[PDB]
Amino acid sequence: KFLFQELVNELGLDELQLRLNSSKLDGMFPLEGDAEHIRYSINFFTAIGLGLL
Amino acid sequence: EITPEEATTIFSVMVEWLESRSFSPIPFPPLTYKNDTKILVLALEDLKDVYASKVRLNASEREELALIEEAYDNPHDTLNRIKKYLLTQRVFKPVDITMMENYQNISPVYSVDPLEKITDAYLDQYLWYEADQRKLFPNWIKPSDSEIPPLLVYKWTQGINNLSEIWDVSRGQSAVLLETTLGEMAEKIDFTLLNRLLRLIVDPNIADYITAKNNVVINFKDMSHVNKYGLIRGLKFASFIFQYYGLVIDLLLLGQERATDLAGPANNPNEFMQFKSKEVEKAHPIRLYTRYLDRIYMLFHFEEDEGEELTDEYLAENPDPNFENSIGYNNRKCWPKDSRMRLIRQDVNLGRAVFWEIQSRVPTSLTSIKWENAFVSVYSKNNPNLLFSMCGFEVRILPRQRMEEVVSNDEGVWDLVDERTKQRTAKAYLKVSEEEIKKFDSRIRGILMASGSTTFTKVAAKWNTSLISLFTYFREAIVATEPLLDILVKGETRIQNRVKLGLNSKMPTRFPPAVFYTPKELGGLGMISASHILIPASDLSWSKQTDTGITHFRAGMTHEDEKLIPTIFRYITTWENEFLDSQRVWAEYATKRQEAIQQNRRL
Amino acid sequence: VEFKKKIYLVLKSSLSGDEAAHKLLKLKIANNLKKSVVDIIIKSSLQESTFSKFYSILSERMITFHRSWQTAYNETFEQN
Amino acid sequence: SYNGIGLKSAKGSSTSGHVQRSLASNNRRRPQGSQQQRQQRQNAIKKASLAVQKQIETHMEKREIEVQVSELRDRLEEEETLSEEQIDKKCEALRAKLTNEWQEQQRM
Amino acid sequence: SWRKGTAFGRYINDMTKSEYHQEFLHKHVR
RNA sequence: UAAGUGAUCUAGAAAG
Repeated sequence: KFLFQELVNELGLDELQLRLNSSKLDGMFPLEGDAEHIRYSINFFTAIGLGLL
Repeated sequence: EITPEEATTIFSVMVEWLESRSFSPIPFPPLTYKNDTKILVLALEDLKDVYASKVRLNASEREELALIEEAYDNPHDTLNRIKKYLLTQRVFKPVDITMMENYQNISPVYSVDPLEKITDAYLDQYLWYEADQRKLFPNWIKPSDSEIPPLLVYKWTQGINNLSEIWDVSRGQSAVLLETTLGEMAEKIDFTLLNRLLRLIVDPNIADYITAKNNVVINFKDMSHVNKYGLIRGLKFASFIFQYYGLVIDLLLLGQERATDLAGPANNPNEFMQFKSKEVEKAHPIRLYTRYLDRIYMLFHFEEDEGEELTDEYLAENPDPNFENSIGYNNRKCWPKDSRMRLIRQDVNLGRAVFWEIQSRVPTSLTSIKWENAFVSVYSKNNPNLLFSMCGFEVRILPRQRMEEVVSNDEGVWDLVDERTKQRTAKAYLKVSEEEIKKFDSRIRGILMASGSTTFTKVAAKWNTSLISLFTYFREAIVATEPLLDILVKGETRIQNRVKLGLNSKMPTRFPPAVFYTPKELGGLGMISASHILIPASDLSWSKQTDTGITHFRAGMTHEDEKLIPTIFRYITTWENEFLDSQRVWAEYATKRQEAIQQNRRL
Repeated sequence: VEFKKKIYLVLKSSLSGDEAAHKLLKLKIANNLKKSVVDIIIKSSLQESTFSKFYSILSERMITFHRSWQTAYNETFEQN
Repeated sequence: SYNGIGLKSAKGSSTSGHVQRSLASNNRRRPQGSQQQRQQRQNAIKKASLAVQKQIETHMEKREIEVQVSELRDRLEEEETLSEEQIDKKCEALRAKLTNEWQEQQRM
Repeated sequence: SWRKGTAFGRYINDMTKSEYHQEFLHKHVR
């Protein structure tokens, strides 16, 4: 959470999203559902100001 | 010096201001207060602060101490006495003076006779409590804010960043920051005018007293004179008077309307540099303003049209065939050529024009706003950096969008954050002002001299104090200034030679860093190294033109058998970290306070 | 143990991070302990009240220097 | 001093005045090569992207004809054509034959 | 428009009275 | 197409 906060503060939100989009991001941003598992990641990222969840 | 018309105008202005505020004046203090005792306790404490350190005391000092003691003994009686004095006493004991020797600029030290001094203290404290309670001094006035000078600077930077679309250079958007000093702001306050002004804000008796206190006989070394014209800084309350006078100047600068906006509505005032709306913020050119202690900081955010108008009016008024006026410009000489304010015929003209306008705005008889004591920085298409000094910093603000390549944000750089997006929108590189460096050097010199009598431990203690002051005040900003680094090494070595000279040794082998940097507990000295630092010594001829990445490290305070003495700078939380951290922890506190409220508990 | 102490001293003795980085590079530390050095640096960072630009700059410099240090920083991250 | 970079001299400074080159200098020496991927990405992001031509074509065309004329001149001046009539006649022929061919071109 | 709303809208042979001297004193007192 | 060569001041006696 702290790390992400730092990143956002430094780079920017949309920019950050773009950057991560370019990368793989398996554990952070899984696309293959895995049965109410994205819920978890999604939930956690709703805790901080993040979009696209 | 004041033309009576000018005085009248001033009066009209101030009257208009308080009219707009519904500012109820401060009464003459009766026996009513629950705070009275508390107020008294503050003044006494302040006074005591002088005497707690120095054990051997003068006769005057002794008397003062006695008075303080008695006052503690007989609080109500003391209060009564004070009240009586205020009602009656308009002729005081004359004020002895001396000059403390800061080796650049010797500073006058007024020494009021203890009995009146108590009165001055109590009156002062009361005035501040009443003023702040009644919202006399608007947010924009800097020094008294209950925020630290570096903190203040940081806040200013934040404000600058958080202005709506301030860094745009697209639609001919042109920013200008105007630093200038209100020259002799206190030193030509007429008592007549001052008296009348005060009679607006407080009960006339208090005003009468204060005016009568500035009118003292200034004894110095066998020569005296009645101080007929000119406020004395060295009274206790005089600060308040100065601040109040400052308000007048501020109003003159901003006018009733813009000032009114900055303050906000009287019932619900603005926070420091906030605005009720965006529209209001954007309405005027004068987007921000602050008078830190006879040194105003007007920030203008012009449009191309407005700028053109300004240049026009000025240039027409004060013509010049060539560029010409680029010479005789108050640039920031500490910074490097392509870092500091570039000299564009247009931008420079705007800057000068702006300064002229400001000068016109304030009447000359009231104070000296000389260009020579005024730095004007400009931000534009052709000027990407934006400079100023404040509280003895030098701050080069540079927005992220204008930077060619945002490197790993170095140390001694404040990344400023935009309030809306929460992104690091702008950087603020930090140097220490030359003036502050000079002051520091003077301090070191002072320490050095009057130390033939003084013992090594005491010397080192003084030096330690000096160093900790220098850092703990501007911590992060030492990284940049190579001259300051030099001073630190040079100064530190001089101190070491005071010991080494003291032993008539003055020699490298026989004073290994054991003796100096080891604490007083272990027979050492407790000297605090800001020395064994590697001094970043980049290419001096290039460095003058542009900032370089530090390439070559010089050896600062060296030694044979070099044990890596840690600095002090690493063990002080650098300001930016301190401030982000502060924001976090205070937020947390706020949240928990709410929790406590909800839960109905003592947090 | 004493190596660690030395490293710490090198960190402290610098003014800004760059100086520290320079000092560390001068140390001539072999590929063996680079990871250990990085760990030490991290721990030192942790010890402080807050995150410092200093340490970040130092990290950057070292990273830039040689691929081995990049690897070390990575593996340290993994460890963390 | 050394390469515009040493201390003016060790007297004064109150120190060795020893002058190391930093080893972050290698980082400042090659940050474009080290952080080439920073700009590379950016570049990639924007990496996808008549009258004059006509004029050129015209020049080529007329020019060709003029080359024919020149050739005629060569043939004449070299191989038995001392008179001016020969030259002029040749030119005329070129104009007729050339602009005939080029009229054909126009038609197509 | 904005510039209207203000209050004010539009050698000697004495070493103790030299322009240099007064200026100097101003400089070196505070 | 991806490292580390190098610049190293002083310096103690008298009288006050």
